Amino acid sequence: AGLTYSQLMTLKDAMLQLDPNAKTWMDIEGRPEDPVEIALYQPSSGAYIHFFREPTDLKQFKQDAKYSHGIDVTDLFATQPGLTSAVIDALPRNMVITCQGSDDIRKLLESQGRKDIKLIDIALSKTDSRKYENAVWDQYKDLCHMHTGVVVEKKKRGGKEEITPHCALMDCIMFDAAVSGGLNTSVLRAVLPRDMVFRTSTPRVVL
Ligand SMILES: [Mg+2]
Ligand SMILES: [Zn+2]
Repeated sequence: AGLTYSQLMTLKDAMLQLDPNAKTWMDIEGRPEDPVEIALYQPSSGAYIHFFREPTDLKQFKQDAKYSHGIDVTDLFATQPGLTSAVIDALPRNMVITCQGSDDIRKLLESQGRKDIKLIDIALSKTDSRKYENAVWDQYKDLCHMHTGVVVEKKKRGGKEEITPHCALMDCIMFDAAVSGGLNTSVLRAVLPRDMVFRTSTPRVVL
């Protein structure tokens, strides 16, 4: 039980908001065979696709949560099943996608039968990739609250050290800002409706 026919048609029309000739970044959290967060981003217009997926392998998810995304698995229980395959299905033919480390992105697209999509492998160094990390999280903190856990990294002299969690959306933004040499001035806008990315949406708080 994935997307209904009405959801698929809404997704198809929403994909027209993407400029197939403009630069499109993409990044994922989790392994390509079991992703939990997916983001596509067109900095020219600010349009972005952002959604989540419940993991199949809970054991590997715990490790990815500790060393990468810090997502609580219980926050993914209300995600829309089949949305990953549906979004990749609706991507324009022969689309060019930019990403930092295209290997895992390629495996994901190929598993969905999308070998027509051309990938541009950006190879930013570790220090260059995070040069705008603090600024992007500060400006776009409201766009993703899914990274609640403490993410750690091993240091060569013993013990762990907390790092900023990795977000597939903040990655697209901060990597594009590093390559562009400055943060984009466009106002970001979600392509996917909110009732499509989550099956149950919490209503706005009445104060
Ligand atoms: Mg990546
Ligand atoms: Zn995120």
